Amino acid sequence: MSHQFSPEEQAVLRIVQANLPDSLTPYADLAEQAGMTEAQVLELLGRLKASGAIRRFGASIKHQKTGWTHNAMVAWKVTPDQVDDCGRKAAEHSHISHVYYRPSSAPDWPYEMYTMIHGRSEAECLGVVEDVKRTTSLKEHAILRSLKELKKTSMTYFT
Amino acid sequence: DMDSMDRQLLDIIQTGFPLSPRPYAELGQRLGLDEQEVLDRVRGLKARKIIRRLGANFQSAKLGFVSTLCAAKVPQDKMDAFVAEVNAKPGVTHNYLREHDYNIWFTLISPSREETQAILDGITQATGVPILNLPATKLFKIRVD
Repeated sequence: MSHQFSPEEQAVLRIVQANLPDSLTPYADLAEQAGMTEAQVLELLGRLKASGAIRRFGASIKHQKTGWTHNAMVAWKVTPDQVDDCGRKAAEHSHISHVYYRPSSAPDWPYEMYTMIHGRSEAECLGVVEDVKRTTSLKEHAILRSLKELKKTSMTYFT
Repeated sequence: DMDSMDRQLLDIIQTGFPLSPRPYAELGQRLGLDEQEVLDRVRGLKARKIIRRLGANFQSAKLGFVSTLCAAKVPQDKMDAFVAEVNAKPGVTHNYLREHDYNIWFTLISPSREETQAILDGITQATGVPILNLPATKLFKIRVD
């Protein structure tokens, strides 16, 4: 982090990654804790928001309009000529949130297209698996059913 | 359960909390509300857990960080040792026991592809278990809403 940001900038960023100080003047509070001016705080936050380094500067709210529940991690066999077509088509589905292409040179792991499936009941998730089979050229797959959540943490970019 | 002013407030502060010296006064001017009432309303929504967090959310790649998905064939006799070496890494944010021969699946974030590989090699060294390092080369769908 020392290569992109000054120690003072990193001090502002260590705080904002948690919470903005709870007051009428939070940027002045940030300025005094970090050893900067309020204008310098605003310029740093404005610069990263403009560049896309800060994806969102504001409130994280409970969901949007989401209930529950069932998740399904499914890996599919794919040839290079199918990749973009299968990727874009599988991603067009409402119940799929993540579509990744992750190359594998592992002989016993031939699955490279990953679809994260959502919804309700186990059979509804298995239904989206049937929807992908009829709407794409993807056939062979492996269902990676979650048995136990061993760690669920948030990444700390500024230590 | 809240009023239309709270819905309008949350519609603004989700896209962007104001980057100005008096941000609640900036919200008051936009919403037709007293500066202090906007602070009172934000504190209330935070207390009720409607607002989870108010601050920065980073785009890992723009900060020079790389991400990967890791997989291992973990036998029952090596399970507790492997799970502990994986969880002891701060770069690992998600770890799951999955229903497959490759039963341990985890996410690993670090400043470079070389550092991530050295972390994985370090785990293999301590546990005797090889790991598949599976970065994504193409993205078609991502969840943030």
